[PDB]
Order: sequence, then structure tokens, then C-alpha cells
Amino acid sequence: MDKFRVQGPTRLQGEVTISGAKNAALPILFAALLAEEPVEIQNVPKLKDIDTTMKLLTQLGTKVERXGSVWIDASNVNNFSAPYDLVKTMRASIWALGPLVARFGQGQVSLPGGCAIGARPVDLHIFGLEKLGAEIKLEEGYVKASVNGRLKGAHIVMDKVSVGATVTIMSAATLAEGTTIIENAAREPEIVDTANFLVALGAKISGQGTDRITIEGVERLGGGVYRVLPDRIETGTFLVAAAISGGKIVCRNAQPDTLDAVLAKLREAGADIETGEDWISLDMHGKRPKAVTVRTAPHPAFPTDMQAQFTLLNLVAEGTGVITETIFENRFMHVPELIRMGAHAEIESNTVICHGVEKLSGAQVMATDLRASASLVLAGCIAEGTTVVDRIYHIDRGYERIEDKLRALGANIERVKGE
Ligand SMILES: C=C(O[C@H]1[C@H](O)[C@@H](CO)O[C@H](OP(=O)(O)OP(=O)(O)OC[C@H]2O[C@@H](n3ccc(=O)[nH]c3=O)[C@H](O)[C@@H]2O)[C@@H]1NC(C)=O)C(=O)O
Repeated sequence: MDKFRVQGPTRLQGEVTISGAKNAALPILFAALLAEEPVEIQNVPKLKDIDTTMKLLTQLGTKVERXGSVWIDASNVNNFSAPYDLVKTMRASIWALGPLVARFGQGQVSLPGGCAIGARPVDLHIFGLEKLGAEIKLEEGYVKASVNGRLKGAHIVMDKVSVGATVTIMSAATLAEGTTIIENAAREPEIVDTANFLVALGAKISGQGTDRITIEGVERLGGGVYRVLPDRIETGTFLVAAAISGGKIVCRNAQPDTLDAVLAKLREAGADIETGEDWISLDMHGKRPKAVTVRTAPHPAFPTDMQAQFTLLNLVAEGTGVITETIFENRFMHVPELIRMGAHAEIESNTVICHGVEKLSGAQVMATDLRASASLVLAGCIAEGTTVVDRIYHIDRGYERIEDKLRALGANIERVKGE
């Protein structure tokens, strides 16, 4: 089992080129199940989640090739199920459900089980599909959807703001008879990206990026070429890496407008930030960060995917920082790991109260979250001594060659193979 050996402290300096969004590439890859013609998805990151998605697609009879792009040919889909073993390694597998029933009249996906970060049911996905006319049953742990003929457009109001259910409903709606309105839709940049992808295929969608999405169903979707937007979380993670190390970095292939909350919080922490059309620069001028207060919430508020990273920032900042999580209530596993490295903090309900320290110390820590756990690697970069991060497969699922990118910034990091 892979592990990272990080030697600190290091001041991160240099350039990093941002990869395509894991979170846009995923739903777009699933939506390609709707395409009758070949599709080329550009700017797809090289990471474990993409591997699992490619595997799932192949299991359905989809022809898949990849490099920077992923080429998809779904003209011969011949299988309609996502098995337990696959869903267990990637909850997003649920996204195969909607496209399958919308195009083929049937789809089966293993029902996701428990997860360490909190309760993550998929009730809204199921509810949405039902509203569209699909019949759904649970058999042997498999959510089985079906419809005789086309789905039917419906006016659906969402009980929660949900990135995943908004994608499920939006995607399936593109082939339904009539008009579908998704009220209280998630507004994430990835939702806009997926909608734009659909439209490039011939779908009729408007309102993407707002709380109300309208879809007018069409008979078929064709093919085309589409470039995935930049990864906002990868960008935020690198920006934080510089901000906590007294460093200076420039992020290339970036999309500043997807990061307003994070940028503003970085400025509050004392960062000198400049932005261009496709770039973001950050200079700490060798200063320790100032503690900030953060509240996660749906886009365009501060994202839960940046939460652990900012918790780290607060932990080495001057002052008492407070972080409140409103999306994933139990997403605090990183805290006790950081405390093993010398940090000080208390968790009260969904809020962590941080007491910044001057320096962290190297220690053995454990990764458990595909986005949050990158925080441990960052911590290792600025801590005194050697930090060993176990179970880095988690990080591999969410970041493209993070050690390579960090190394190019001056980090002392080694991938240690257990085999
Ligand atoms: C952790 C990841 O990123 C996450 C990111 O943290 C969240 C929030 O921004 O949005 C995506 O998850 P998601 O689609 O499961 O999350 P959402 O559906 O918005 O969930 C928001 C809240 O609603 C709840 N929820 C969601 C769907 C549903 O049917 N029922 C329900 O109760 C969740 O339990 C959570 O409390 C990302 N995943 C992907 C593949 O796009 C990851 O990379 O795997």
C-alpha cells in the first residue's frame, strides 16, 4: 500500500498547471452514456476516480480510450449494471442510473452503503427519477430503475441543494418527453459544465448555474468535443499550500471566477493575490497566515471540499480560527490527525475551534478522505521533520500526481511503495 514520506519544512514557490475538474469530468463521463455518436472529452485529469469511471463505462459495453482526453463511444451499450465492488470504491457510480434509464429504459446500480464523513443517502436521485416516470425497486442491494418508453418531463422542487441529484435529474431529463424544471437546483460550476456538455450534444438546457434549471427533452443526443473546466479544489489546495508556507505561486489554466469565496478568505489570512483571465498568483511575502472564520455551504459560498485545507491554515495561523461545516457534519477526521502533529483544536458539534501554533512536528498520520486528506500531505510540507502519510490511495482518487506538482514547488516528498 502506497504511502508518502514528506520532509519539512519547505517554503513552496513556483508554478503549477491546474488539471481539469475531477468533479466535472465525472458527471460528463456518465452523461456521455446518452451520446449516440463518438465523444471526445478534453482536459480530463489522470486520477483514480477517472480510472473507476472508465472501468464502469467499459463494463456497460462503452468503448473507452484515453491519453489528455478521454474518447467515448457509447453506440454499443450492452450491459446495464454497476456492480457492488465498483460502487464501493466510488459513490459517484450512482450517476450511471439516470442516463441508463433515460436512454435504454433500464439501469441498475449497487446502492451505496455507509461512509465515514457522514450520512450520504441518494434519496433525492431516486425521487427525481421517480418524478420523471421511472419505476424504482431495490433487489439484492441493487437500485433498479425502469420505464416503458421515454421518461416524462416534470416540475421538481429539491428538498436539499444537491450537486448529485441535480446532475442525475438534469441528465436524464435531456431525453424525456416534455419540459423538466429543477427548482432549488445546485449551482456548482461543475453543474454548468455538465449542462454545457449536454447542450453541445444537442440538449436544450437553460438556467444552469442558477437555482432553477429548465430542460426541454429531445429525441437523441449526438457526439462532439468538449473541454472540462479547471479544477477549483485543486487550485484552492495549491493556493493554500503557498499560503501556509510563506510561499509564492502562480496557478496556470485556472478559472478565478469559480473561487471567489476561497480567494476572499485567503486575502483575509493575509495573502497578496492577483488574477488574470486564466491564472491566479499568490504571495505570502514570507508571513505566517492570520486566522480566519469559515462556513461551508453550497456554491458560491465557501466549499466543503476546501474545508480541511483551511482547517490546516487556521492550525498554523496567528489567532483563533473557527470553521463550521454545514454540508458534511462529520467531516472532521483530519483534525485529530493534525493534532498528532502538534495542532490544537476542539470539535463542538459541526464546528472546529482552532488555536494556531507556530510550528507542526512530523508524525505518522492516516489519509481517509479523497479531497480532505490532501491536508495531511500539505501539513507534512511545513512541519518540522518527517511526516509519513499512510493510505495515500485516497489522495490518488482525487488529485493528479500531487507529489509531482508539490515537488515542482520545492517539496521534499517520496512515494513509498508497499506493494
Ligand atoms: C467528496 C467529494 O466531492 C463532493 C462534494 O464535496 C459535494 C459538495 O460540494 O458535492 C459532490 O458530492 P455529492 O453530489 O454527493 O453531494 P451533494 O449531493 O451536494 O450533498 C450535499 C448534502 O445533501 C445530502 N444528500 C444528497 C443527495 C441525496 O439524495 N440525499 C441527501 O440527503 C448529502 O448527504 C449532503 O449532506 C462532490 N462529489 C462529486 C462526485 O462531484 C468527492 O470528490 O468524492
